[PDB]
Amino acid sequence: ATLKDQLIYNLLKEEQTPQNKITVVGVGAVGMACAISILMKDLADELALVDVIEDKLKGEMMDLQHGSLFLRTPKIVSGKDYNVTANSKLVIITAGARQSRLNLVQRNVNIFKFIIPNVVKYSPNCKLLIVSNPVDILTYVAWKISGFPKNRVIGSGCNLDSARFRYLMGERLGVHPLSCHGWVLGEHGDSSVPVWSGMNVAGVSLKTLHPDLGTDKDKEQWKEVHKQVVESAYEVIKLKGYTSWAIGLSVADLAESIMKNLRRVHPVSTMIKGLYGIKDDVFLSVPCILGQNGISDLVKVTLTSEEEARLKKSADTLWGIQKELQF
Amino acid sequence: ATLKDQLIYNLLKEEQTPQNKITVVGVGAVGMACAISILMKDLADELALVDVIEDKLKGEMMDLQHGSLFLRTPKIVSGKDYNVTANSKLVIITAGARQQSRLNLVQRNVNIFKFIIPNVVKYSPNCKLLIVSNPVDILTYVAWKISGFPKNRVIGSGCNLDSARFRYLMGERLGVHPLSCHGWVLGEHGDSSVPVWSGMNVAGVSLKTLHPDLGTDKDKEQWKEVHKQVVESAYEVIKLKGYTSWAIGLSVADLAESIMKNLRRVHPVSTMIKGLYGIKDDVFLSVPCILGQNGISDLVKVTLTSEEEARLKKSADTLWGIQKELQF
Amino acid sequence: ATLKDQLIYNLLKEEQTPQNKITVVGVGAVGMACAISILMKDLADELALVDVIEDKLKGEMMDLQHGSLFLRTPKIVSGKDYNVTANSKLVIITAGARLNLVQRNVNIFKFIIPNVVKYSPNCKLLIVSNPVDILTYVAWKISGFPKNRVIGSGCNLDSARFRYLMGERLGVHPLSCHGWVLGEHGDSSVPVWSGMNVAGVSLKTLHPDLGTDKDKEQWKEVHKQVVESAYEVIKLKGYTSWAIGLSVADLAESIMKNLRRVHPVSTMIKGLYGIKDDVFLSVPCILGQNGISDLVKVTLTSEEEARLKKSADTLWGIQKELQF
Amino acid sequence: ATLKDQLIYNLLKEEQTPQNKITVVGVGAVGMACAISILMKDLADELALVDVIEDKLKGEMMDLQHGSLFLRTPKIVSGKDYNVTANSKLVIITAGARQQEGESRLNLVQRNVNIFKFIIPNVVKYSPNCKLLIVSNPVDILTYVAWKISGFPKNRVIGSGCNLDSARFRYLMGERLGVHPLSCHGWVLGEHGDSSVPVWSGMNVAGVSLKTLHPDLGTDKDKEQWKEVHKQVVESAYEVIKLKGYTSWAIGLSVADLAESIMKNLRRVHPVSTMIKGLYGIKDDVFLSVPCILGQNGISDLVKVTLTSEEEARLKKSADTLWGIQKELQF
Ligand SMILES: NC(=O)C1=CN([C@@H]2O[C@H](COP(=O)(O)OP(=O)(O)OC[C@H]3O[C@@H](n4cnc5c(N)ncnc54)[C@H](O)[C@@H]3O)[C@@H](O)[C@H]2O)C=CC1
Ligand SMILES: NC(=O)C1=CN([C@@H]2O[C@H](COP(=O)(O)OP(=O)(O)OC[C@H]3O[C@@H](n4cnc5c(N)ncnc54)[C@H](O)[C@@H]3O)[C@@H](O)[C@H]2O)C=CC1
Ligand SMILES: NC(=O)C1=CN([C@@H]2O[C@H](COP(=O)(O)OP(=O)(O)OC[C@H]3O[C@@H](n4cnc5c(N)ncnc54)[C@H](O)[C@@H]3O)[C@@H](O)[C@H]2O)C=CC1
Ligand SMILES: NC(=O)C1=CN([C@@H]2O[C@H](COP(=O)(O)OP(=O)(O)OC[C@H]3O[C@@H](n4cnc5c(N)ncnc54)[C@H](O)[C@@H]3O)[C@@H](O)[C@H]2O)C=CC1
Ligand SMILES: O=C1O[C@]2(CCc3ccccc32)CC(O)=C1Sc1ccccc1Cl
Repeated sequence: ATLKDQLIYNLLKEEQTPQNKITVVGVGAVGMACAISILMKDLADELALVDVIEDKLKGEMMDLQHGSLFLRTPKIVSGKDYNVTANSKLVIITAGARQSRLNLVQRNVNIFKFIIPNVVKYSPNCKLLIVSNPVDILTYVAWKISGFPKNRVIGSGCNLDSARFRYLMGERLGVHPLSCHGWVLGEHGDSSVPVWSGMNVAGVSLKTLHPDLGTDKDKEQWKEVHKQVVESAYEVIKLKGYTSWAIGLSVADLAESIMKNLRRVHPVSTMIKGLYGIKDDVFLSVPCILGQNGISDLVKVTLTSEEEARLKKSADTLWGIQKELQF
Repeated sequence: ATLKDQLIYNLLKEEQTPQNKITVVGVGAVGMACAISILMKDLADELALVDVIEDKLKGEMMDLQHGSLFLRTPKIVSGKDYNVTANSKLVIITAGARQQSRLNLVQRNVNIFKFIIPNVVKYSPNCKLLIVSNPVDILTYVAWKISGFPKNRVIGSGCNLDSARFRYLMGERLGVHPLSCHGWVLGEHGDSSVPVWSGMNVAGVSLKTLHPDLGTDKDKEQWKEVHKQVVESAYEVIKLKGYTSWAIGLSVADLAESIMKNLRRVHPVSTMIKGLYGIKDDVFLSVPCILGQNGISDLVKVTLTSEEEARLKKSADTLWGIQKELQF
Repeated sequence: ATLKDQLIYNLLKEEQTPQNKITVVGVGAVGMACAISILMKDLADELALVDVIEDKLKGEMMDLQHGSLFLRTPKIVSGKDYNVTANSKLVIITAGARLNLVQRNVNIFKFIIPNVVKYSPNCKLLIVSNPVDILTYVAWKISGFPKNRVIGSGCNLDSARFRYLMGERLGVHPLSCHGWVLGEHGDSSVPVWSGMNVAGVSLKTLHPDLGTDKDKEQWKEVHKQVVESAYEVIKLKGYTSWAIGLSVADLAESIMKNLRRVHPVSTMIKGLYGIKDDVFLSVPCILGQNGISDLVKVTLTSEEEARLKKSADTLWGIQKELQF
Repeated sequence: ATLKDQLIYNLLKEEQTPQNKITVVGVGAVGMACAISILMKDLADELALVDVIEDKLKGEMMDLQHGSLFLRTPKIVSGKDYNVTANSKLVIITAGARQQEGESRLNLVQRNVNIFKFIIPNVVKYSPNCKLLIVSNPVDILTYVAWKISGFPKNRVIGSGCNLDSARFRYLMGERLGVHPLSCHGWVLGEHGDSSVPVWSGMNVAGVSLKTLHPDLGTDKDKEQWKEVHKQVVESAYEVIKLKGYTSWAIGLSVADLAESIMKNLRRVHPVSTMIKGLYGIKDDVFLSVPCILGQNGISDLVKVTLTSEEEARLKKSADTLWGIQKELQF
């Protein structure tokens, strides 16, 4: 017999559906950062990568595979064909077209019209995590095309924005970001909302201590912290050409909550119809409880009139683009 | 009174000297893969990054800082000046020209090291140096020569990755996790490495004993191709994606783990091998080394076949021929 | 509207089942060591504890629950009733007393195993209770499970102790010290000298007296120290707990994560080494999501084979008289 | 030539002083749960255990050591002699006196002082720059005692205080709200035990204040009786004691979380016991739990929580009581 048969006696060839599988779609900088972070946090028992550039895809797969001795994810697969993604619990979408606003979103619609039905065909029960920008519109697109219930379509939304905010808050106060609490909500990008009323260390509200916090009268101009959050991508892109590591870590944190059913609260993009006077089918970031069935619950943050008006404006602008899209 | 001062009462401002600081020199694809892997393994209380391309260096630093909420490394710094590297326990050198002859690669990397190593030694006189830049066996010798450090504190990444690839391919053939598939690739990193067939085993069961033709031309199952693929796999990845990063980053982070936590695990890394295998020259090659907080404290003396010994000797001869002409 | 409703808008409520549930049966020193080790390795989304002492059981559950902020296991439950164990992927049996011992632990298993099978029909069973090789056989017979899903902790800890002791002698971390103790867990275990190595260098080839009474360094006494270790620890602190907990958690990891790592655990060895009886002994097994999918056929000396066969004859002698 | 020397060539015979060493004093149920948790979190390159019962001590060491293959802490040592503790970064004290029934509270504390008169000077002799983490009860008073005996600056003397109390509170809150305790924020401060103070104003999920949504929160007229959450926090230990005989696992995990912040210099905020003179009208040398920034120098900073009048009066009454006991102690 073979050396394998001389060395190993088989009790059963009988294999099983992979039980904790993750797919990442897109193997650019963002997708590969998501992949390595997922691998180093031992979240999946099988990882699949899909992209349309076949050589790059195979090379990235192989490079990860060659690290297998130092990982605990025993199977890594890839291919242009979505059959490699079958029975994924979670599918992370990072592919898309990069930038006209309506035309750009329509180009990503046409891309998602190929990707999403493929994903659904092979993992009809998966959760979808949309990272591709503009994430709030593209989470809607994914939801529309998939037919999935709202709970199973999640946008990375303001998760990273909020992490950057807490990083920056930590530097100002000299405290680890883990102990600096603060939420950036709404539309990911220039119109996101820093919720001053919820910023705290050890349950001590900064706004109560410093009533002018986040206003034009603030002697310390904490508004600049939010400006830095919305500028951060630009600044990093100007310096290294793209952003990758921070988004990969933040996405892995979201995957952890879903795959381990933790029901931690994260600021991610979900369908907000019914809240803040919004009546259109639009997705925006609010704090959501994340777990095994995706977004089961959301936190009803108390917002001021101005903060609600900002979320409503974003919603109006997003709906205006969305009604003009062709599915 | 500022918000910070209303919120927080300071007890003292004293000291602040990093206890488990790691520096990565060179923030190319390799250096950054090393950095992310080290960060996600919680090996350091401070990570410093150094490079000559200041915009890229700053951008990478910022990108890592922006993920601090998800990490347990509270301080990440960078700069072109080596003062950012002060008091490092471990300095990882992943700086150099990225290749694509091998002699011209030596030429330029020796010049870069002539600048880098004195600066590293100035600010971290007590560090361990881990050399990844290629050709790693030569550049490990070079870093040793320049630094003046004792042998134990100058470590080349050597065949650690070659071995990890071998174990992955073995595990694929056998349907066993690479952790349970043992085998060692030693000697000169890359094209001339040597697989030690006699040590290949699962659960202490020697494959060579079961299958006497293993590694020879008579082998009907062509296990020699597994080592051949360790070489061919690498060039294949370069053809497909243009470089390799993740596997080398993970391998380097494993070495950093053994050193930082003083584990005294055995790794095939590149060390000063004068006194073994008839080798009488100051050559660095990979053998199994015990790694801990003093770097390479001991090495294992592997019994090699005549053929295996002759391949290590030929490498040592070649390397010394190159090294003996170097001008410091 | 309650405070909860004021704070949280529900999208949907239907209850889900755990994806990675582990049950630990018996909350003595061993059970709880396994449970804390399993919790700190983030292997489970639900942990179930079962025992017959209701006060102690509730107390241990609560004590773990109070640490939840520091863990990644969102639900910990306990109960005398096996309904709390339903849908388990892995069930670890540590219940029983620390001829006489076997019979007492068999009667316990006549109650435990059917209840386990009833609520988690597709689980892997990991038997830790002693004598582990016999009670693994008992679990298999009673359960009706195929043999890949009935696993004894076996010599996994014996081999871990051996590698610790080898590592102390050589000044090398046990991770890089390789050596296997096989066969019957306890007094009659077999140290496989031919497989002992560092970096693939055979100690036996380097030191031909290795394992014999002629050995001036008395490496044979390293195996004796393994056999006597539990006795020495039990003498000092009254029981052993931590090492077994950590070794059980390592097995759990390989199973839950489908790693296909090789571990020396107790499996049906009929058909190997001339053994004809339905006896379980430790050999290196590939462990994954179907339990033991494969085993490594270690090449043993004629002496080593005779030892395994003698253990098999002795175990069957006990097993044949057992009343199910 | 020994087998070892035939197999291994030695470049240098070692040995560095330990670099990330932790000592646990007391190998009872609490000390050992601290030890296992510290080991499974890879916080130390060397762990020392010290206690006076030599047999039990040796047995616990050997049992841990037999799990070495599964750990990443290469040196585990123990001894009755404190020379095994030399050069520890962090020394965790869990040793103490068991209460006798009917005993005055002063009397119990004094018996613990008598134990600390042996332990603390031994700790200081062999690790004079360490951080001391006091776990032994009553923790707030015994942290004061360790401070006085050691002569250490206050930043290096830390009581485990209300770290566990707050974690229980967040566990209970999370069960009520259907949210992981990591995302349920709330602080129990002051004196560990029956007189702790639940700071209702800081209780929140995602920055949304429960007190602002539900003004009755924590009061007697609250129809959801949220004050019972804090009642369960204060009675948790008693109920676990009654049920299983003692508590261990929760305190082990909480101490390991404190050790992580100190050893990795994280500057995370924890409610631990610190010398609080000069706050809340407290004018005595007493230790109470407030949110503290923990790192490699121990407590570098504290958070100044805005308290209500009744909250402030509760801390002051604790300080007065603690002080009244402390000024009677014989050092
Ligand atoms: N919402 C958020 O928080 C953030 C989102 N992103 C998103 O992640 C995306 C990825 O950016 P990078 O990785 O830097 O780009 P990149 O240029 O490094 O790589 C993107 C990859 O996507 C692939 N791709 C394009 N269309 C595809 C299709 N139909 N199917 C499969 N693969 C396809 C390309 O072949 C390319 O390799 C960005 O376009 C952005 O939209 C990035 C950062 C933050
Ligand atoms: N031995 C091994 O297993 C492996 C070795 N390598 C080696 O690592 C090195 C880097 O590879 P890549 O990251 O792809 O190269 P890269 O071109 O992607 O980046 C290398 C970095 O070195 C920097 N650098 C140049 N001179 C410097 C100086 N004086 N100080 C500090 N930084 C300086 C460059 O600015 C650049 O950012 C190469 O020598 C490569 O052969 C790479 C993979 C595996
Ligand atoms: N195979 C191995 O490597 C090792 C095995 N062990 C074995 O583990 C077993 C338990 O050891 P310890 O935890 O120290 O004993 P212990 O007495 O501390 O705990 C045993 C528990 O089993 C419970 N129990 C009894 N009947 C039960 C039933 N019908 N259902 C559920 N629970 C029941 C008891 O109430 C008790 O809580 C013993 O057989 C011991 O020999 C111990 C160490 C290593
Ligand atoms: N602050 C907190 O949250 C908690 C504190 N604790 C405290 O931890 C301590 C230990 O509790 P357990 O481990 O359950 O009690 P235990 O009695 O089981 O263990 C305490 C150990 O202290 C030792 N000891 C006594 N005098 C000593 C000396 N001079 N040197 C060294 N060791 C000495 C004993 O030999 C014993 O092994 C108690 O004092 C208790 O008050 C316990 C639970 C929670
Ligand atoms: O896999 C690798 O990537 C290498 C090959 C050349 C190159 C260029 C950019 C980044 C990385 C790499 C460096 C290396 O040494 C290795 S390892 C190797 C190389 C050649 C033959 C065998 C091996 Cl194991």
